[PDB]
Amino acid sequence: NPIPGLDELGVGNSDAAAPGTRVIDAATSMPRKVRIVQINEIFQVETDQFTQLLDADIRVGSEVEIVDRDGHITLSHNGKDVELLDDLAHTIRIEEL
Repeated sequence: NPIPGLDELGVGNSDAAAPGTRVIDAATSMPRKVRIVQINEIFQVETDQFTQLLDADIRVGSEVEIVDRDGHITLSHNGKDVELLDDLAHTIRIEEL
């Protein structure tokens, strides 16, 4: 790309570019601290053992955090951790606490 680039972008800030990060994009090498803000699911049919997470009386993992595990992804809540699945981990909209 020899030509230069445009510059009509406004508001950049650092990270946080949209209300939603899925309980997986927030998980980093270290167990930071995030939270889910929407566990909606317009999937024509997607549940599996995950139904347990929804039946755990929690939803949107409330305020907690995750810990990517090389392909796997676990969730850590204030006094409670769970092991979801990277498959559905990319559905609910979550963010940082």
